[PDB]
Amino acid sequence: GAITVLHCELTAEIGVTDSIVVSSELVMPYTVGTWLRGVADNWSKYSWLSVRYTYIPSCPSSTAGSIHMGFQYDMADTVPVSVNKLSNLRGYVSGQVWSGSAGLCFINNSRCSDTSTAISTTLDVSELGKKWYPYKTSADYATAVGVDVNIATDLVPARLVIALLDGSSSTAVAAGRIYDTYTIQMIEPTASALNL
Amino acid sequence: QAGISMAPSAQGAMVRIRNPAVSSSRGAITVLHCELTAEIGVTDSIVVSSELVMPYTVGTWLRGVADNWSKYSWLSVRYTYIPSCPSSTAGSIHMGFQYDMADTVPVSVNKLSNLRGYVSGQVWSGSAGLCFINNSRCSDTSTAISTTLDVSELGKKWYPYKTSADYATAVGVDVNIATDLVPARLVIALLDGSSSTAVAAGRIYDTYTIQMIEPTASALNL
Amino acid sequence: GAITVLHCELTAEIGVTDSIVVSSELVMPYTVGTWLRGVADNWSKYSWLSVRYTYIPSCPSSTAGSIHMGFQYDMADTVPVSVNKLSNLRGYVSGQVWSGSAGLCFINNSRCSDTSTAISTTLDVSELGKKWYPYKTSADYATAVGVDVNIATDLVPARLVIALLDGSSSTAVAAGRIYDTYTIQMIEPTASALNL
Amino acid sequence: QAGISMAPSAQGAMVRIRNPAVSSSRGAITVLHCELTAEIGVTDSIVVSSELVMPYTVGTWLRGVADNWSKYSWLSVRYTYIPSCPSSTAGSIHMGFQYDMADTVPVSVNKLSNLRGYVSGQVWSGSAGLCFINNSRCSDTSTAISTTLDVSELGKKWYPYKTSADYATAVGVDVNIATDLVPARLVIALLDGSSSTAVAAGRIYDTYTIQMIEPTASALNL
Ligand SMILES: [Ca+2]
Ligand SMILES: [Ca+2]
Ligand SMILES: [Ca+2]
Ligand SMILES: [Ca+2]
Ligand SMILES: [Ca+2]
Ligand SMILES: [Ca+2]
Repeated sequence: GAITVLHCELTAEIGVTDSIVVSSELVMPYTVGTWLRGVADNWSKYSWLSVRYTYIPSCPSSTAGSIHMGFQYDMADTVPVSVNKLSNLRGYVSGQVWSGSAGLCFINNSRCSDTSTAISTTLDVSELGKKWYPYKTSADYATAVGVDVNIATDLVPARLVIALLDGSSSTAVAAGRIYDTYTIQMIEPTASALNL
Repeated sequence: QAGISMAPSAQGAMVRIRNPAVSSSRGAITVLHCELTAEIGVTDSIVVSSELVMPYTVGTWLRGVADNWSKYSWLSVRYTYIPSCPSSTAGSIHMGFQYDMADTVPVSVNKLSNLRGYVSGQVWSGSAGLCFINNSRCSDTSTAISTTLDVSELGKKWYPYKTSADYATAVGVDVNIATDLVPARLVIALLDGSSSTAVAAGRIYDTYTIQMIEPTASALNL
Repeated sequence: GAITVLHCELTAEIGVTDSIVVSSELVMPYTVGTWLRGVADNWSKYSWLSVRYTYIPSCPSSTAGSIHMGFQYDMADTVPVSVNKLSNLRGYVSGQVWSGSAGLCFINNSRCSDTSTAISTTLDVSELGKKWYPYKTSADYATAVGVDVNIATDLVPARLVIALLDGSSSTAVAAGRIYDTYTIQMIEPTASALNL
Repeated sequence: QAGISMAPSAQGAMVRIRNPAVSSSRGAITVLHCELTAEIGVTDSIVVSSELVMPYTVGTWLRGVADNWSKYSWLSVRYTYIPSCPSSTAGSIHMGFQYDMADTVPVSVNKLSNLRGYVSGQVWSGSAGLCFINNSRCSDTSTAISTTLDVSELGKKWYPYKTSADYATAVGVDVNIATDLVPARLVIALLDGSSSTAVAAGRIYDTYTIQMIEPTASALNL
């Protein structure tokens, strides 16, 4: 009954400016990437076997700026407001917007050489609070969270906080992209139209 | 000697709490400690009280330490009653656990007696449970008024660190939102006393071992 | 130049009521007890080699109530408001107002048998923040502390917080006494009249 | 090869902070950790900045953990600069320590150069200090812009945990009241830049080992 998918897809496009810009992505099928969003909808519940976010650069070596990533686990906790608080989170990694190429091996599965320079981080699936979560659409999530954020705890495993700053322009400059590489188990099918 | 007992005039128990034991394994950090948790007084009518078993409310020290981590798991939680009155004092204490915050709090020792971890005892006894708090070698704990959480049968393993404030708000929307945040609550009942006015009986100490994971600046933790 | 005194004297008389009453004593010569207060004044500075507070009972076995003691080290920190907070402090010990007799051996130096029942606690002289403190009169201390409590840090090593409650009367009932047993080193003499 | 150097277009350093190490010995509890401490930017004119080296201000995590203990002692404190700009960026960074809060903050790299622990470096270099933060095995740290506190020469061993608020008030009465509360302050100067407007240069990470003693409920700690 468990049907397993392994895949790496574009999860977010990154631009860097001269000011801190904190953003976050829920670590659930619907938000992880559009491809998964579409396939996972045909199933009622899932379990993350492995989730790794890897940043791959697209800018010139002359591009100033740094990216910082880390995880949060209680949606009710406040999202880091400074890059300082961010550095306290689990899974913190911080790189420079033009580096990270060695991480490419995580995206195309070829054998990785030295990945100490890859700006990549992974989710601690075993310390998550439950193994089988329900597939949620961001819309429905939003509504729930609107009543009380604590309703999110039963619905989503974690949140990926990203921070970009130290750039040189007041206007966004294309830095790179964050790709997500996951192994997921999907169970109990459903027509997607009913999945909220 | 078998079958004989002598009621003392008063029991004595010298509580001496040792330094908290903290240590980080790989991923998980573990704390072990004891804290005075509640004060107790009896009356002639029954009075039921409850205490949520979550870091924030279990103890004043724990509250501030646990806040630096995102989630936790109880390895062990024990409540022990230590008396502070003479054997001439009337009254009895009763404890037990409830696990669905929406359930009604017991209104009688009869209902109470059916709960998990139920224990009763004269308001003037229980010094035998001292070894649990003091950390000494336990002798005959046969007459101790102490109970413990059935951690393996709890709803889930990892719970999020919550502040009473945020919890209180959640629960205000619907009490069932609590199920996802707190594992259980200790219920305490006292009756069989002689004054219509409360008479100090004793106090309850909490001894726990908790596992904490995934760090976060405290200020962000709600 | 170091002149050493060892002595045990009455430091405080204790009464118990049906409500919590928190009090505190600065762990300095002047407040530790009147005898020491008077002799230590003839010296400019001192160092605590050992300080132990022991409660000895004077009431009937039928006396309800408990005493709780513990130490604080930054005079600026708030004094415990509940017996709960008090139980978090270093050196916490809590006994029942009629017990503690075994502690008598600390007061008259006779060989102690089993002191596990003595309501006694000691000061961690080695973790104090300095070894030689100046002799201060409570008056002068008060003034300093009035400008800013932080001025106390340079003047006093610690504070003994005491809490009495669980009694049976709204009116104080004589429970016992706290005696202090110390070894102190006094240096650099002075006429006492000048010592503030 | 001896005597030859090649300036890169840009240096890269992948920071990855590991789990805090906490453990209780007998009396003392020890923490070891790294936290991002400050953000850096250069201008064409000199700009001096300072950071007190006390738990509250050293790091956002430390701040909340250390608060559960009454006093502390620094076993080690190191500040390491990691760049985030290209080798074409103009600017230099300078660090050093001051120990009497009443002293005037330096107003020039000349005065600054005389301080204890002085270090200078191009605003675009310093990746060699990464091993200090990442905890890797250090290779040639010859070109790292990192400095450390001379803990043995500090004023006293055990300092009280203080909140910036209470500290700020004390210091407001007289700055000399600080001497009794804080061991030293890091001074940071940046100049030699090219814009009148700040240009992001890099950031500073703090790596420390602290000993904490005599527990207290956090709420009481000021
Ligand atoms: Ca659940
Ligand atoms: Ca669904
Ligand atoms: Ca939380
Ligand atoms: Ca001093
Ligand atoms: Ca004097
Ligand atoms: Ca303090």
